[PDB]
Amino acid sequence: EHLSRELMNGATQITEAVLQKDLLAAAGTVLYAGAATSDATITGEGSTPSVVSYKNLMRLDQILTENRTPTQTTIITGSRMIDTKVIGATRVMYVGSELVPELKAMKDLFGNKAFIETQHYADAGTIMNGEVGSIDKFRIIQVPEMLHWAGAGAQATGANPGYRTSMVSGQEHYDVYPMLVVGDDSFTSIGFQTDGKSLKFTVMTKMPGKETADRNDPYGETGFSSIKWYYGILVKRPERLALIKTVAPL
Amino acid sequence: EWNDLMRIEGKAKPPKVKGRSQVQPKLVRRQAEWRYSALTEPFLGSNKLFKVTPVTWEDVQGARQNELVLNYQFRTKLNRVSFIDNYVRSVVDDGTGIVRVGWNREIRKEKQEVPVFSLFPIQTQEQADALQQALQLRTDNPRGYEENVDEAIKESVRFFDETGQATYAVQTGTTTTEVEVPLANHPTVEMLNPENIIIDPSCQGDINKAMFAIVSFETCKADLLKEKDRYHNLNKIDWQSSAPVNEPDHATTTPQEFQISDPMRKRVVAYEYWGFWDIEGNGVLEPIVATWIGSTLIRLEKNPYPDGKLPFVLIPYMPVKRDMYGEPDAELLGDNQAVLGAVMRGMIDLLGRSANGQRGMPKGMLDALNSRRYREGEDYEYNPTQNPAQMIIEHKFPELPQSALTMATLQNQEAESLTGVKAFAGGVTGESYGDVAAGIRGVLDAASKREMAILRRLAKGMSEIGNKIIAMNAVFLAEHEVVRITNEEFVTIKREDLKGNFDLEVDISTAEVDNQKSQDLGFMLQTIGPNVDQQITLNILAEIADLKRMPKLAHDLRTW
Amino acid sequence: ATLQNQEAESLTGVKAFAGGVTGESYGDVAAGIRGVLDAASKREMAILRRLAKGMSEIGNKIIAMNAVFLAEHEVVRITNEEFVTIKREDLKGNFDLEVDIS
Amino acid sequence: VTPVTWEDVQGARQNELVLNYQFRTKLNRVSFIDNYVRSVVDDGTGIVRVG
Amino acid sequence: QEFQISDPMRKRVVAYEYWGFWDIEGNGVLEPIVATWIGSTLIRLEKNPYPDGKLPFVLIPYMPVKRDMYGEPDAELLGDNQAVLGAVMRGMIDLLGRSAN
Amino acid sequence: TAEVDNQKSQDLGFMLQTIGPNVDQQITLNILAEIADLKRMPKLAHDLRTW
Amino acid sequence: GQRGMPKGMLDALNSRRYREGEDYEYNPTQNPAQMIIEHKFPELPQSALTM
Amino acid sequence: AKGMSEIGNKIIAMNAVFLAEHEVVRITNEEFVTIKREDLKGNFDLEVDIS
Amino acid sequence: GDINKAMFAIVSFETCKADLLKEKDRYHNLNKIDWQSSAPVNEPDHATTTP
Amino acid sequence: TDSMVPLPDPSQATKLTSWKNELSLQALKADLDAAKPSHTAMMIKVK
Repeated sequence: EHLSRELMNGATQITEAVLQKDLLAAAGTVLYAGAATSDATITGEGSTPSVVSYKNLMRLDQILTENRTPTQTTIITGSRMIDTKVIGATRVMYVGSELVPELKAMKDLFGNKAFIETQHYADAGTIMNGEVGSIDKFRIIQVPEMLHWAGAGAQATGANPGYRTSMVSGQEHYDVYPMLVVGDDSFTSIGFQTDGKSLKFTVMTKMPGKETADRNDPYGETGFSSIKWYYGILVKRPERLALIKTVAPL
Repeated sequence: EWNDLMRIEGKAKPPKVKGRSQVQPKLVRRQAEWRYSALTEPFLGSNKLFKVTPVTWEDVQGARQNELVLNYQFRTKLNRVSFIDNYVRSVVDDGTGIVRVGWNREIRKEKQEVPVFSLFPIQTQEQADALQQALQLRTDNPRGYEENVDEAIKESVRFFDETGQATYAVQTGTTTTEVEVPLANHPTVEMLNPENIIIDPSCQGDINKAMFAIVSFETCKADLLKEKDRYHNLNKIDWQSSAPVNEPDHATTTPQEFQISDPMRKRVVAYEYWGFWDIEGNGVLEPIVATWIGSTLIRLEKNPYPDGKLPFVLIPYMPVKRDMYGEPDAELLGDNQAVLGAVMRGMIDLLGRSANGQRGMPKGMLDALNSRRYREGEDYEYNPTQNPAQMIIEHKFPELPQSALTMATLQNQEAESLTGVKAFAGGVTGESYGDVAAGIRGVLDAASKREMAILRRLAKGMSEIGNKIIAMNAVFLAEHEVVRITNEEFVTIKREDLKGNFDLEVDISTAEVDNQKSQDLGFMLQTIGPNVDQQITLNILAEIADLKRMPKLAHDLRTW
Repeated sequence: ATLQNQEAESLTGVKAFAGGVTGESYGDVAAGIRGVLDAASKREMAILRRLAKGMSEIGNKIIAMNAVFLAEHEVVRITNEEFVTIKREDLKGNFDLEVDIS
Repeated sequence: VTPVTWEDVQGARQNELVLNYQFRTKLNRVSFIDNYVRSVVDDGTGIVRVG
Repeated sequence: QEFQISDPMRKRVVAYEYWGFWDIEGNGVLEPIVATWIGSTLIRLEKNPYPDGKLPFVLIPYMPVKRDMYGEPDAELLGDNQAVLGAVMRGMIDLLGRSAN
Repeated sequence: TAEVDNQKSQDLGFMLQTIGPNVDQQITLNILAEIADLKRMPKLAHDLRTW
Repeated sequence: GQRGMPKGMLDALNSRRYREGEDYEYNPTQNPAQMIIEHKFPELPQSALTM
Repeated sequence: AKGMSEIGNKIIAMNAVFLAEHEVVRITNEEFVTIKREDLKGNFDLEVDIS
Repeated sequence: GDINKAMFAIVSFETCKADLLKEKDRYHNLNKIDWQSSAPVNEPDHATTTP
Repeated sequence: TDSMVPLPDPSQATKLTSWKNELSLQALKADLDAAKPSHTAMMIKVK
């Protein structure tokens, strides 16, 4: 039962990773942070580090409003509890654990703090699973298993202020980290009918005994357990998927 | 696979080619199409569905009450026709049918003013006369007592019920009180998709010997809040954000892109575990029920229903020895369907690819002007060498070979022989279902007895469902509900006797059974001397009048 | 053409000039007792029962509405008999009455 | 309409009279039945609105 | 598609109704309601008036489909036969008509 | 079997016909009682038995 | 369903016209009534059904 | 037949108003039976059908 | 050729500990049996439909 | 005149009735647009 449990856990982890990387790959709206033009131009050195700012989030909101993407949540009007703030934020964004400190340190147009924590509006609202705060029009969700391209930015030198790097063929390159906003009714996971639905784990096992006896092994002392599934995605409205590429602090 | 054979999908589908047909006639669907309507009709032949017969002589009153209440419940709280159609169609199509039987209850409190009465001893003969009239009306007609007696006399009668001494009541004032009003108190039976329910594989072919059964269903938070006490720990589950219905294993007909904006009416998949467990650790297995959503356990308790078994009833269509599941007709008929489809497609290809209406005219038979004259539609002249009676060819359909018709006929005969279902024959088996009706000296051809056997297999499942509902009604319903439904004195069934079904028997009621019972009652009336005993004759006459649907006359003969 | 016509009649169960007498034996007491019908008639009888159930539901709903909306004098005018009162608690649960096609 | 219990004869009689009068007077029964059956047969489903 | 009565009171416009269950008091109880709106304006809102307390629609299927509300007519079974029969008759008419008589 | 019950009923009826109804009261009461039991009517059978 | 056409009966243009599905003209030395073949199912022997 | 019934109902309603008492007495030769004006709108107490 | 003349008969069946504990007095030496594992996989003689 | 429509698809309470919780027009329209795709697919078969 230990072996079986570990097998099933591995299967679920693999399925999650595959779906998430497919969603990252297929993203109609991409907004490179800083002043980059592709993955190669992303850098943390020089005059302009490729790190998100308030204007980037405002522009992403404006683009999503223009594309007529429906909103997800509702605004919050605070309660009568002291030191409680009202939040107007209507979309949901998924970020990794590497980006959170940079999001914390960020400042708005007038120099004030821009990351409202969850303890302020825990009352008079509902905190989603994994929520860590809300910025501008976006509520922030932290996905522990979030992926990241490695060694995809520009070359890394001694002027490195501290952003994370990775080794590629003997030379260091900067990493790239995403923030994904999935709009409503964008993608569907396809699957067959007979035998295999979209995400069904078909498990077969043959304990040693008469059934596993054969001409090669007349007595029969072997066994196996196997697990399989089908997968495939179709994207209906790719304009609704949003992505931001940026480097992350160490 | 069997459903795909029925509906022509998946492997049953003909391959697609650009220049050729893909016509596949439906054989399994046809064979099932007569069987459905043959089987459904006996359950819809009369207004009452359940017939309850007393086993011993004390049981007449209990049988009458249970028949009345059960018939009222099935007639009012359910759409009988839809349930019967789904039950029969599923049994025929999948080879087995699982029925889930449960109870529904929802209670809402209200505040209403209840007058406060002060007792006073009975004075003179008039008070006793009014009180005795009230008691007599309660005995003869409970509805009259409820509707016309008035409150003060009701309070006096209740106090007379509690204590022997009689009193007279006068009202003083009105005080607000809280009262529980049951909006819904009725059993619910709902068929189950096989993909939902999982049964113990080590039951060795018997549902009774199974240890556990797990069923997955869709529910909304209002359903869980209808009975607050039963369910705990509802705050952890999210009800605000997640709005796809996408749980893979659960199979449902709901459209995929549909969720309600309202948090309370949102639907989430939940699981249930009905089985036996060793609660005290001393080796005594007891029934329990558990429920969990996602990864949160919300409900844990013993089996509530008095019967003490899992609330599932399993019916096979064509049994396989020593196994739970059954088999439909499609397993035998797949290959005959395939060959018949191939023959028909070949026939249509032969007709379709040929050239029809084309005219071929030889070179040199007509010169230019005569050719134009012929084409326009007027007289002409042809060169004598070539005879246009034979040479002008007007193409036609090719003639079909006898092989196609012979092979199609062979396939149809084999299908009819194996299954026993013909096109326009049979179907009168439902009339001879009842024992006294026509099962006595009933002569039916060979094909009718297979249909009769399947009918008996369905009737057994109906008997089990009725028995479960009777057991639940014995406990869950109150006294005033039963009195209101039946308008007779309530009879109490002791709680010990619920486990083993004593003193009552349940079976399906048809039109001809009642007619033959009336005939036998008239026969017994003739055989006995009518002057032997008045009471016996009155009871016989009341019984006959009841079957002929005349409650007033029957009651008049009873209380004569 | 003959083959196509036969297959259509076999699947559907409707022949050109056959059937139609099913509704004459619908009633339980009328002909349900010892009523022998060919295999084609029972499918039509089943469809007729499905329609009759809908008519019964409509009749029950209209009775429910009549119990409240109509006044006493209208009912006494129509029927010319004493009026019979139905309590409001008894409206939600259908007791004491059963509806069917005649 | 038929009585379920013995005291219900009067209620059943009134209900039968009133319901039959309403259907014969306030409606065109023939057209309604024709539409009912034709819709059920053609579409496979018939939805009736009561008001 | 071209019809509009001149009288303002007698013009006919499309309106929507919503017969359903809602939690009116927020206490967790579902109670029946009715709502009517035209265009973008809500003109009527109240509880269910009828005594039965259910949606006032009666649904009847012709040939039931197991575990589904809707039904199916006979056209599903007969479309292909109709097509082939039409093809055969057209073939016979072409055969006769195209010839010279 | 179903028909066995009918034939036993007919045989009991024939024996009741051959024997005089007034010959003995207890005999005819018992004959009627076991005729009633085969017809699945228990209250009547008990009623004639203890009459 | 296969169709086999003799060589030399129809030239290029007449053959294309015949394939498309309209009128044509053939060489009188070859007879399209018999020469153009459309294969069918072979006829079953009676021995199989008898056995 | 339904259309003929509607025609009969309309003509009965019109006769109840326009005809005088003496004409009805002459045609029928029986005591006149009066119908009140309020009850004309709802066709109670009568039924019309083809004979 | 007669089952009655048989000297012995041996049958093999599946059972669980709770069934044996239903009647504690009848059975002895339950402790020795290894309830953990001891599956029907061990016996290739018993024929069953269990997975 | 009288400004524009005073509520965002009558979100919040129009205040027709005295109920503590009121439906608002947006929720009803949202359920309608949610249900419509399946009904549109179904009507093609009837057509």
